[PDB]
Amino acid sequence: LRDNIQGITKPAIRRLARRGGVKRISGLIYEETRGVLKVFLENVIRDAVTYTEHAKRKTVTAMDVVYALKRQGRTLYGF
Amino acid sequence: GGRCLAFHGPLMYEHYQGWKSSWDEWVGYDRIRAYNEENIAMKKRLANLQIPIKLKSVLVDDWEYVTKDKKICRLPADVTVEMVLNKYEHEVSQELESPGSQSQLSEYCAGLKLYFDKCLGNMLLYRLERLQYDELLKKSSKDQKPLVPIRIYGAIHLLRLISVLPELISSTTMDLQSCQLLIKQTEDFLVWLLMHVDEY
Amino acid sequence: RQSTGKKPHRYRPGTVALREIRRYQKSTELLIRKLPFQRLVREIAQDFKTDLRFQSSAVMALQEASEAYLVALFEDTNLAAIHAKRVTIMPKDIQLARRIRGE
DNA sequence: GGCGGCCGCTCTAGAACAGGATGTATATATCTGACACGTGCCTGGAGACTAGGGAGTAATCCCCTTGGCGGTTAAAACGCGGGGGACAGCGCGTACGTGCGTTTAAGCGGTGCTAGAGCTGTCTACGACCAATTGAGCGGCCTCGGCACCGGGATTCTCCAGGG
DNA sequence: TGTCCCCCGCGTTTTAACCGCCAAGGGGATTACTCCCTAGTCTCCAGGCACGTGTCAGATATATACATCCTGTTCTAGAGCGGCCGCC
Repeated sequence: LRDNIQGITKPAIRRLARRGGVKRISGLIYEETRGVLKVFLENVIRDAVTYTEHAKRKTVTAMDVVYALKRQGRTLYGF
Repeated sequence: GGRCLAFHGPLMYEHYQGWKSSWDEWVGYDRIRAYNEENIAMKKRLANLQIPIKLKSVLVDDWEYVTKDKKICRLPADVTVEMVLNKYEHEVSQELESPGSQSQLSEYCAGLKLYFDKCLGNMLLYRLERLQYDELLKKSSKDQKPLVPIRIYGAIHLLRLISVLPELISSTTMDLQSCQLLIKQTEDFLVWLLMHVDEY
Repeated sequence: RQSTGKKPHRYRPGTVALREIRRYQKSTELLIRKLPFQRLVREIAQDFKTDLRFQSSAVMALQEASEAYLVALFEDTNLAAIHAKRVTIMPKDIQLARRIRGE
């Protein structure tokens, strides 16, 4: 698996900014948003990996993702 | 192929480009490009050659002779160009022309007939010869028939006709090898008439 | 290895952007596609530990959490853009928002 | 003899550079006030023991995510037209930087007094735990209806063109 | 105030997304046998805490001294002006 950071497409980031009420979207916001999302995923998925390794499980459940989001003050409901 | 090929105003065709799909039309009419109608009328007015010396004595003899006699005195002349034109396909085409298609002789003979059909009134018309043609058209208008000059005109003026075609040949935009072929079959014509001195 | 190698509509910018803002702000469905985000998640996870799997619901929760976080970040970025007398966002506004947030 | 072109001369200003100014960086002198060593305890962890219970491990099982396809229409992406806005630039100004006069309370040190938090008993209900029990929460099945989907139609707000 | 180049609206053609469908096989979930070390005491003792105190580095103090910033004076480059010279 290589070049998967480009899976988050440019109109996907455009629609995400449209949900946030952004009037105009620059052409350099896409790489920065991809980097921010990569950093956030590299934190949350790593925390979920530690949670799964603690429980002697080989696949990561949604509850561990919920715990990893909750421990950083970003708690998620519905899972 | 290419980048600009449209029967209507071009829009980098390689269908109305830059428009929705509900505007197509493929009916058949006349087509004109006009460079997108002069670029939509400058954007709505900014938002609002001679014959060889072989038998050249004939026109010298006949230049003085047509001043008072005009080489003909009988209006229903017995000499017609039809038989002498028909004999070209049986005498010289079967002998001198290289084996193949005789189009270069027959098509030219038909074109000469078509030219002689309407060459009257504009050229080859001496003053009393013009009066004779006027009286021929007067006597031919009593039965509302077209004037057909194949039976009332001799072949003596054909030599003068092939003498006076080359300077009006170059009067129009024309390639030089066509004139070369013209003078080549003129040379063939004078070769054929070099020894056939009785009819001319 | 062995190889040698009539007039169009012409909507002005901003109005359709506000139309999309109104359409997606009242909307509910997920903007980011499923499999590209899942493949990015697997590619990120393979750097930490190999032979790892994610369930569908875990990928769903990660996608919704990331979408909400990025929507909040874009809201802060747009607020900084209007705060800077602008309507176009810049990556330096995103960096400033991340610095203020402490992350 | 008049005039354009050329070069020298003086005027003007940007800027490198040196000197004065004032708030800090240091060099002792000495206070000083907690810092860490010593002492005396003494109060909490360690050796050792009793007992047991929740996970390590094995087995099953069934479940659920990954790979892996065509299909198809939603959409990413390339590109043309163009359009409104980020920013360089310039000008207006005012309002906030700098500096002391003057006032004014912050803080150091002192004294009195009680508001009340530990501290020690005391006595007392209260919740974990053990028999004994029991009743609707939940997995699952039957039913059912609210809004996704599909169009049909429509008001309804928005852009383009004409007139003053 | 301008501008221009950066982004947006839309035409068009690829492009991979999602549902449709099928097995798989590691892997979550459950049940049971067993076993070590953790719950809970007994005793004590050696490391941890309260108190006392010599002390050694930090702060106050001040002439001396940095130290860079602000500003005055001069140096040198640039544009403007005027005198001189050659040509028509």
